[PDB]
Amino acid sequence: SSNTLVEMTLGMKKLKEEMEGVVKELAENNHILERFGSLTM
Amino acid sequence: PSSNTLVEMTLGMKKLKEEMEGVVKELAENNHILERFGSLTMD
Amino acid sequence: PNLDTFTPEELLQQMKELLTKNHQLKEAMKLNNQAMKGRFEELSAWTEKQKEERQFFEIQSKEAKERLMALSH
Amino acid sequence: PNLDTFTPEELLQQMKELLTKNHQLKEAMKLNNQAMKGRFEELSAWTEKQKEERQFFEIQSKEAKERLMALS
Repeated sequence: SSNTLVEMTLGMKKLKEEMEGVVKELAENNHILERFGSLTM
Repeated sequence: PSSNTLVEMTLGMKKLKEEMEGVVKELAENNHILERFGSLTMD
Repeated sequence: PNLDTFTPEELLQQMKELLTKNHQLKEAMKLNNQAMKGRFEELSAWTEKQKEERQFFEIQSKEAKERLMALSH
Repeated sequence: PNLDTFTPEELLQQMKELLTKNHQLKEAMKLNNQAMKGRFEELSAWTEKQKEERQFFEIQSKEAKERLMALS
């Protein structure tokens, strides 16, 4: 099923990558939140 | 594309869509609080 | 077929993985937001304490100076 | 049943929307991270400023007190 499976495959790969980037930003965000707790010490 | 596959594909897609709706919800809450940080020093 | 195109079973597979991850992200974000709240309350309390403590020494200083003026003249 | 199943075309369309939504989500978190760093540096600076002003007042208070008792 070229152009359709091909397309779905492309789209599923972009989604995966993109969500990897979100996890990245959350990680950073959690790190900053950690330091915040250290501010109040 | 077969029936079984599309059904499971459709079920997954709807779930991802729904799960994402809740994720943006959380994002919105996060934003709300972030805005409030800006006012901690201000009196 | 093409190595670089998913078979239907591979498609379904990718979907299941994405479900897992997305679900993980949701719970992670929920935990992140609870953390935000907690930090907010912590900083709120802490800044307030900083203000009070300054206020105290500021007033103490003011009164000490008033007394210095009144009792020298 | 038949209505409640997506077509390949429709599935693809959801993929596009979902990607877009995830992209917006990622970018919005990038900005949040930047803003938080800002908030953090602002709060660090602020508290340092409060501390300084505090121990300034504390010094001024003690100096007003000993100088008062300095006479006579």
